[PDB]
Amino acid sequence: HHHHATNLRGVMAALLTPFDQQQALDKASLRRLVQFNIQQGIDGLYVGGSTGEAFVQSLSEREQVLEIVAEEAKGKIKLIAHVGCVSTAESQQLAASAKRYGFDAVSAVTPFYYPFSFEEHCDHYRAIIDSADGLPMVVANIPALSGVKLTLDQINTLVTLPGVGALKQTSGDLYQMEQIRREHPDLVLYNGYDEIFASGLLAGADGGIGSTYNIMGWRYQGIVKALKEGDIQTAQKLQTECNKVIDLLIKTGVFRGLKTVLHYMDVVSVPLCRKPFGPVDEKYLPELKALAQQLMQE
Amino acid sequence: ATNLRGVMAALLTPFDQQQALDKASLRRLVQFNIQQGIDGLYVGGSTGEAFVQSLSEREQVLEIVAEEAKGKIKLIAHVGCVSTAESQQLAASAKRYGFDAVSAVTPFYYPFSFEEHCDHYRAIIDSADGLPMVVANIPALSGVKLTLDQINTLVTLPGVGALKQTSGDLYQMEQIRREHPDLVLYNGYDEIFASGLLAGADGGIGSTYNIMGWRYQGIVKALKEGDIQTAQKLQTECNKVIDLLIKTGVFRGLKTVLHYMDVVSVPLCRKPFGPVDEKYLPELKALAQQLMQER
Amino acid sequence: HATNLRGVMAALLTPFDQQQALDKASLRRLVQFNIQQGIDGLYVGGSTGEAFVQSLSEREQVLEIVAEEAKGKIKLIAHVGCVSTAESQQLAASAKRYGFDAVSAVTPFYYPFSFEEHCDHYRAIIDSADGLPMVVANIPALSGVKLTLDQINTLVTLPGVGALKQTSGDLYQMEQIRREHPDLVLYNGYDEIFASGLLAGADGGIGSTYNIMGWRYQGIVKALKEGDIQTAQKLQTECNKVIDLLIKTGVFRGLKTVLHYMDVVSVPLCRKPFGPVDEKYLPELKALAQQLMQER
Amino acid sequence: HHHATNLRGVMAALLTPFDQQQALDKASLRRLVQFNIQQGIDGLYVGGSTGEAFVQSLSEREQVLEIVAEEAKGKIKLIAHVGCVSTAESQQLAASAKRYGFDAVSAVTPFYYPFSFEEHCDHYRAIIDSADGLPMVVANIPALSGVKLTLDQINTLVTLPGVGALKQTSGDLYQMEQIRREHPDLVLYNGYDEIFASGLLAGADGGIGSTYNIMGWRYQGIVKALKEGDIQTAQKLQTECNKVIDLLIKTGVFRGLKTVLHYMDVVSVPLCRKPFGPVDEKYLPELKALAQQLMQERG
Ligand SMILES: CC(=O)N[C@H](C=O)[C@@H](O)[C@H](O)[C@H](O)CO
Repeated sequence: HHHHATNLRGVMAALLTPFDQQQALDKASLRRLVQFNIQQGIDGLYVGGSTGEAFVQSLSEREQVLEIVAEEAKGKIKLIAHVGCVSTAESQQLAASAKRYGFDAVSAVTPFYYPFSFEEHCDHYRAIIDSADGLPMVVANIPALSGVKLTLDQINTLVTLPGVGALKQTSGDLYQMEQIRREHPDLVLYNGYDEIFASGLLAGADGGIGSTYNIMGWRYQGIVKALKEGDIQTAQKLQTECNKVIDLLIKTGVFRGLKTVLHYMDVVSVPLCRKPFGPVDEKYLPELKALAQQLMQE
Repeated sequence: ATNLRGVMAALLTPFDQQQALDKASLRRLVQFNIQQGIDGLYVGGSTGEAFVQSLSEREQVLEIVAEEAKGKIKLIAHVGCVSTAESQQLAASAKRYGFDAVSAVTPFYYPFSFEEHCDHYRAIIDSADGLPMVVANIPALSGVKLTLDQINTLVTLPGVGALKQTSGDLYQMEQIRREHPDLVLYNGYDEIFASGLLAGADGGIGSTYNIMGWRYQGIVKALKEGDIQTAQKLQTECNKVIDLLIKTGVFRGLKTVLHYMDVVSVPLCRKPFGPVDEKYLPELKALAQQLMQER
Repeated sequence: HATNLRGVMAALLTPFDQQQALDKASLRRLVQFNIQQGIDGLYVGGSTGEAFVQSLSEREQVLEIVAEEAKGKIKLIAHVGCVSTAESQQLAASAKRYGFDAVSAVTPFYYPFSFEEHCDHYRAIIDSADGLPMVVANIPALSGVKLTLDQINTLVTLPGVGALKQTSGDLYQMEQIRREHPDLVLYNGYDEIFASGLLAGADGGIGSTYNIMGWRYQGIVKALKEGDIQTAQKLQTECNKVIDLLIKTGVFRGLKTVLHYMDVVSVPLCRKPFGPVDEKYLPELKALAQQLMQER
Repeated sequence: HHHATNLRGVMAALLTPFDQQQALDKASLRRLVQFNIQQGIDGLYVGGSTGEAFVQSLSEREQVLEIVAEEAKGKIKLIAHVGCVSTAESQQLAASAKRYGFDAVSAVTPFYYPFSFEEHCDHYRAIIDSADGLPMVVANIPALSGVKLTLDQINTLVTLPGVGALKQTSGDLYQMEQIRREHPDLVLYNGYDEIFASGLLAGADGGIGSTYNIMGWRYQGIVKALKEGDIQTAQKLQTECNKVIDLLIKTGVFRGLKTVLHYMDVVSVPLCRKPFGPVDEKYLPELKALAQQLMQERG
């Protein structure tokens, strides 16, 4: 039974990490972006994730973000720390830091690059969980970036590791999504792919964690509500609108396209991702500007 | 191709004990499908085992289904072969037997360029002589890895009137619907039917519809009426069944269920497919019984 | 004692005509052309031979004709493989009637089959060939089937399997297979690695390009046996120079066009849905033919 | 590529040994370095995937670069693998190795996030800048990184200013030959040990590898075999190398090699960093034997 992490369910923005033209942490843009999310009406933030550019950061720089975010939002919203690295030891330290700063849960993407066994994946989550010292874990499953494809049985076994009470399921397999839900009726189950949120909710996901929620996170809230109320037509209406914007972001690069729109909304000073992520192309700037305006009026 | 919209059963081809066509079980299976209230039949598809059948065999199934159901339901003829000329031969015959549409899976095995693929479909469309084309995108089988730009061009070929989308990618499903608002769009994976309609499918084609096409019609109804709980419940019960069938092999597992339901005389597929494993038989009867209660 | 199937064996092309019917006259030529090249034998009606865009009957008339032109002069393997066991079984007995030396089959495709189902498919075709050695044909790029080494080891140990056509690029596996089966007849399937495939432990080859330059591939076998490495590397690199162009052209229609300017194949068409050769490639394929004729 | 000919040869992928608490076992690193020079290795590839880079901080990687300079400068060629995901991090590692006097720097194509090809080019370019004269060895490792380069993409990367070499860890020997035929003077390392001979036949003029840490001499033995034109010997060695690689694949390659390195008492603790677990129990018999076999035939 997963009633232990039931408080973690809902729509949660995957926190982008702001930087300057020196490629340093921009801490005033982080604060600005957190508060911006809080006032959109988000249920929480997922910090230092892929969307967070965690794998172009030092542990120190991840800790500094963790610390600021908690200072800004602890007790206002649910806060989840993505602590995952390839190394178990690196992931434990981050997991220790998140605890110190008063996060509500820790999370880790399956460790990547080297092909570790399933046994070696489970020991890893147990290690972080223990270092989390009371914080429940969100298993992050994002096969398209990690190259770790997990089966149902494997997943099943991970989300019943003691101390686990949630799954970031960034997978387009909406059959697997239903099986997870049918099998784990209590489990907090984060639809992971913004562009399928509605369908994912329908298949048994009870919220999400996504990149695009930083710039229109109320639209996703509307989807949850519209389907709890039997208004499929508005849920569809909202998903379509979300996906015209995801279409744009895909063309421009997702995280830096998001950053750019946050720049025009007066939230982020410098809309750059860390190298080797290049700059957005100037030809999308008119469409990212127009989008910044559409979304502020809404 | 407006009136092609709906829940269409991907018809299984029955075989006798010596692995020839079973004409009797077949006719039984078609009527059994009409009973359940299906909107139409996709004849001689992947589920149909067309790729372990001769052209004349595929034509024999085709003529016989039209005879059982023409007028009563919509009938789509999967005429797809690796060869353009073979494919054309089945298109010409669907025409003759009075079929409503033809369909075709992307030619497989040999890498064919997108240009050649496009040409494949224009030939078959001309040989189908006014019968609208159903494009079948079934990458898990064919290995053809089609994009949106590619799909967009296929579905907007003159003659093309519908897409069978056997893809799990419900972003692309929503994407296709938005570019082509008039397109007949068939969710192809039973096991996401509800989620697929939600993303923009307007009907479906499926193998498991042969044994519970009413549950799919129930998911179209419940969604239509804002009835969210019921659809999810109805999708869930389908997935408990597909769970099993995946353990048993979808095609022969369906066939057995229909064996226990009095429609199919011998529940075998064509070699290289093997028998259903005997440990599973009880649950397939259990499921036969339970589904026979239901309707 | 199937060790007499060892050799360089051209994956025969199946000529069609203007209207896509078989071109039996150009086919008989191509058989006799191949016999001139000093080829050890022919692999008939494989993937190179556009098997799967032909009817069983067309495939049967090709096999017959080859057996008319070549039986007892070279070796002859008949590719009889289909998705259907029963249809593959029609083709093997037919291959047995025409006096072929061997049958072959690619892993049945399109539908996934369990590995148990594959062995039975092989087991059954073997019964229908009635004593002809079976060449199991592993071609992942086209078939989509992904055999493991234990699964390959199991397949070559089935009663009646004499050989393996290993169209993989994985030459760790090529070596592993040799090590498990020192007397296995092991054909290299990718022509663009032939020499390196021999070094890993193939003892011959099967390939589409042997149709136009098989003697180079016999040049390579000799070279290696001579211990001459520069020659073996030059020949391989020369084959890869041609293969580079055949992939720009599309290899099968490329080969038919080289043979068409070698005035051997009457019309250079593969069956639809394949298209003809991009018009703007003709000068190269022309020169390469002139080139290759001057060479032989 | 002329400018880098001196980098041709058989280079061991240096492992990074750790003590019972997973720290840099500094004395063991020093021993392995000398063991490789005492094998007759042409050079050392340091801080790579076999070197367990991505379970280490920049600090620890710099320490290993630092120590290996001490042991190996002026004795054998030294290549530092400086690659990270973040460019700025790789650039730090690249200046370090220039400061320590390495002969060349190397980076595997940045991974996890899917970067466009321009973004890969710029990254080598900016890592090159920091290496300030040191040649760049581009490292193509699809199995691990998940980055699949087309032939033209490889051709563009190996002719970026300052690139002299390519670690081609890919069993596609057609491509190997195309790479050779397209750049006759490029230093082309065969990355997959299980196909060294065939790799060297297709156009590779050397190698970088993990198993070389326990049997380099066989791989050099293969080079000579093929220079002489004795395919019989080339084949025999390649076969023996693959019998061991067969075993290491079963055990875990990097942990396998660290375990044989224990039984030559070259390495103190044979562990890899978590989430690499320990080698299984049933495999310790074969590896001991293997160590003893490898010492006995060494002399
Ligand atoms: C066509 C194919 O998949 N394989 C052929 C037979 O093995 C090869 O010989 C290729 O035709 C040739 O090597 C080009 O890749």
